Amino acid sequence: KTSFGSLKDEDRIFTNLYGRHDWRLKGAQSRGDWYKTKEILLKGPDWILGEVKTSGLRGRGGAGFPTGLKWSFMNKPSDGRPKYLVVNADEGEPGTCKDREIIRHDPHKLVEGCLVGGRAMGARAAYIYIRGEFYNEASNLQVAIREAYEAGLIGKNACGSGYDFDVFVVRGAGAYICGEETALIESIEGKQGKPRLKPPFPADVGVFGCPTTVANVETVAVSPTICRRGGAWFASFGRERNSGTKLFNISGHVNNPCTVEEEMSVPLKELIEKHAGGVTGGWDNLLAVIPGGSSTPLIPKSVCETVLMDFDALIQAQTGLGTAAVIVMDRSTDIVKAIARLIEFYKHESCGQCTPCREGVDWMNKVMARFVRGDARPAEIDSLWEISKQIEGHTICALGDGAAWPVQGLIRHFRPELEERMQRFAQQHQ
Amino acid sequence: ALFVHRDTPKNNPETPFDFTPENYKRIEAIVKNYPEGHKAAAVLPVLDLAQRQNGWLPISAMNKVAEILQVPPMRVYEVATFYTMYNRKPVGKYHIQVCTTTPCMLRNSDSILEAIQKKLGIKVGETTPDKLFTLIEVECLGACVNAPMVQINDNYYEDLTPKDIEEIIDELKAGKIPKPGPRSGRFSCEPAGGLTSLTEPPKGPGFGVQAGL
Amino acid sequence: VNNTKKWKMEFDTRERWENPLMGWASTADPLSNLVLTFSTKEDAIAFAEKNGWSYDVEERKVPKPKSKSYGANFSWNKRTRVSTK
Ligand SMILES: NC(=O)C1=CN([C@@H]2O[C@H](COP(=O)(O)OP(=O)(O)OC[C@H]3O[C@@H](n4cnc5c(N)ncnc54)[C@H](O)[C@@H]3O)[C@@H](O)[C@H]2O)C=CC1
Ligand SMILES: Cc1cc2nc3c(=O)[nH]c(=O)nc-3n(C[C@H](O)[C@H](O)[C@H](O)COP(=O)(O)O)c2cc1C
Ligand code: SF4
Ligand code: FES
Repeated sequence: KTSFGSLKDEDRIFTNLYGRHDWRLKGAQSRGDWYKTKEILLKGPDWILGEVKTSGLRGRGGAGFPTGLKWSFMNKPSDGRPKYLVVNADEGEPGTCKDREIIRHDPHKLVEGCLVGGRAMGARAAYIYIRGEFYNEASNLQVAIREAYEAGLIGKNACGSGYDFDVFVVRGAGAYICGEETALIESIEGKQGKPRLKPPFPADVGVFGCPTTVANVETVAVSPTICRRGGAWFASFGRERNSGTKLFNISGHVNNPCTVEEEMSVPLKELIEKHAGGVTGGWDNLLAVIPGGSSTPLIPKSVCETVLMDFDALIQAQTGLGTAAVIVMDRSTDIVKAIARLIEFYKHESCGQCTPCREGVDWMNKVMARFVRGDARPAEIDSLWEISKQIEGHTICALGDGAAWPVQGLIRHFRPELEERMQRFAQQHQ
Repeated sequence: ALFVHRDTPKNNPETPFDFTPENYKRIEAIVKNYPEGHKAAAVLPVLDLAQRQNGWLPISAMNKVAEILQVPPMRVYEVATFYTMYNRKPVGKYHIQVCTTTPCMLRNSDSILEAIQKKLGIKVGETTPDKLFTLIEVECLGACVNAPMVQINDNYYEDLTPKDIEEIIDELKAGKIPKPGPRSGRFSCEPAGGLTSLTEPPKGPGFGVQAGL
Repeated sequence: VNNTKKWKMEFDTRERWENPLMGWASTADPLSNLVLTFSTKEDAIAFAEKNGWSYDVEERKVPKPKSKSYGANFSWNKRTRVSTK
């Protein structure tokens, strides 16, 4: 296959995305969920790991680590400690609002994904760390999990397979850093949401000290559909090492901002002009696109014309795929004000633990607050670049990376706009 | 806005705080979710419960959470100052939270922020003198395709205009309850000009299931 | 730890008293500021014995090696968990 996009409704994993069907158990069983789950449990851990490795599923959290290789880190006998799946459901990324839709509209799919994932890794229970601001989504998911316990689908003797598996839901308390997997583990453990250092990886020392796999809602919820439809079905979409379907959140300056499930390697222009109703004012009104939520660098209109929305074609576009959250910015946008609001987000959501992020993200926000007004001189641009290069890869987690990267994208694609901002400040103030 | 504590007569360790017996049963249900020897993992839910009974957190809810979970009180103070939901000051009865990050700012969230400000007569960070509305400005609330949006205590109000948010504030003042949804024509997150996908019926159980299963 | 690398020879402190005019530290010990640097213990012992100085030697106290584990901060059943980080 060469061209991608135009995914059919028979090939969607997230049917009832929009809330148009019943989210509860009789609605979920009538759409394909909880079908032959006992056989998927009884065929073993290694079969499910082989199905996920066959499917080419990468980590839907945003980094794209191979999900089969990630879950196979738990494929080892116990040492007295229990083993845990932990489903990351914080989703604090600006641009990204898809896991809210999975929890709110396909909740039993996430429960069956917890069961299949925890069976594959030999886990004892699931901890769905939902964001605390998603309160109605959390109670939605708890009504679904009560339906799953009362139907005998989870808990003692889950799906009649003799396998015991609980599903716990822990609400957050309003910290974006608690979406990072070790900081999420620390937030589950009743501590400050501050990221641990790696090693130890959570497969060795995770939640409570136990072996633990933290995985996103989307990479967990597609796993029963991979185990039913097959690995070759999920590997049939997208390019090689870019396999599957993906939920996209096209927001910003489009006519119809929406969440839509789509084939993996779809072009960005086709996706925006097909599902979002195009950019407000036409495609020539396009200035920039942040392709995968705020952690990825923006790309200008000359890159957005032919770019494919998977991992490797966005690495080649010197950005990242991320959460596949498309933030569209038209020609009327004060783009330095938007990136400075974004760096302001990154200093308000930064847990203060290690030196480069705690100091340099506030120092970058002060530089960006002067760059919006133009109250600077152009030699501070490259200086700002070096400040980002003193945060990138010098931090504990990648929030420092995810704050250095928008600054790098803004400088790299809009240095002339910064310079004319500052020189018109200099002419009308000096 | 501070992260130190000073003992006022309305916020001190002699301020009365105690859970209700139904809240003690809820706390026991929370504690039973975690392994034995890791009761400290119930610091974040129970303290949030102490915000749901009281509306905010004096320094008697933090010490009561520290007492009933057998954790040091500084380890509860850290959680109560780290996380942005724990109101360490008494907020109003309707805590309006406007998202002003970049995907909501691109779709003109400042118009709704100024609409709430001139509607209620307060600015960002203040409370109306009848103790009914606290307006603060929050980060990305996870409703980006429904931009712009606000949050009122549990409830997202999405796809908003200044007229819609004036209507919501008018029916919060009227003693009713508003509908937590997008105030535009759409329902949750779909394209507004019709469904661009998921128009076909869902295929039901047994569709495309591979053999040997 | 760069000041723990070499051996040092000093002497016993004698009386320092108050200057009646200014309150300055008056001394009568010429060897009160004499600190000698040696690479090994035996060089310092040989230099003290050569000059007729009666000496006492304190052995080099290196710190014994520690056992450091970052994952020990987050154990399952041991007391070595950190209560916060
Ligand atoms: N979904 C969201 O709301 C957000 C997503 N992100 C995305 O998250 C990414 C950065 O997050 P991180 O998890 O810090 O980055 P990533 O480098 O570390 O790690 C992803 C996963 O791979 C696993 N892994 C990688 N190498 C491993 C090894 N050698 N052994 C064991 N496990 C290994 C980690 O355990 C982790 O679960 C970015 O791509 C960013 O776009 C960032 C912010 C918010
Ligand atoms: C600062 C930061 C915040 C993150 N927030 C989330 C999040 O909210 N939700 C999520 O699924 N992953 C988030 N991640 C990615 C996780 O580290 C982790 O990769 C993911 O939760 C699970 O791995 P997966 O991609 O295989 O699903 C975040 C990473 C960082 C560095
Ligand atoms: S880089 Fe920032 S977000 Fe990460 S551990 Fe350090 S202070 Fe926390
Ligand atoms: S940007 Fe306002 S909800 Fe995400």
